[PDB]
Amino acid sequence: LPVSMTKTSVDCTMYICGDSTECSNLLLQYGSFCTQLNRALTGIAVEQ
Amino acid sequence: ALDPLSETKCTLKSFTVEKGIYQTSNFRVQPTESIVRFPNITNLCPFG
Ligand SMILES: *[C@@H]1O[C@H](CO)[C@@H](O[C@@H]2O[C@H](CO)[C@@H](O)[C@H](O)[C@H]2NC(C)=O)[C@H](O)[C@H]1NC(C)=O
Repeated sequence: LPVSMTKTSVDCTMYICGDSTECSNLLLQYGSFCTQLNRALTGIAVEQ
Repeated sequence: ALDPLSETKCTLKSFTVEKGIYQTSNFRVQPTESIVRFPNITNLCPFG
């Protein structure tokens, strides 16, 4: 039986915008997604 | 932007932080040489 998958983690703002301040500025309009998106992974991460 | 303990508060959006660990900040590493460069010559053109 498996036990745990690799504890992947990504930071949207990097993944979405590889250090392009213009990019992040537009994203911030989208609000709490790429907080919660980050959160669930950590929830995945810890739960591992 | 004060210091890491503060930047943590910038994430949870709480003035009080429970004991633990918190993925806080968008760390980055930097280049230090803005190198402009090229290769290794041999056969010149004889305008002689
Ligand atoms: C590339 O340019 C260099 C000159 O900067 C050529 O001169 C040297 O050739 C000798 C013998 O091959 C090497 O031991 C040297 O290392 C080369 N340059 C230096 C100072 O290290 C070189 O021949 C050219 N390309 C080749 C084929 O090596």
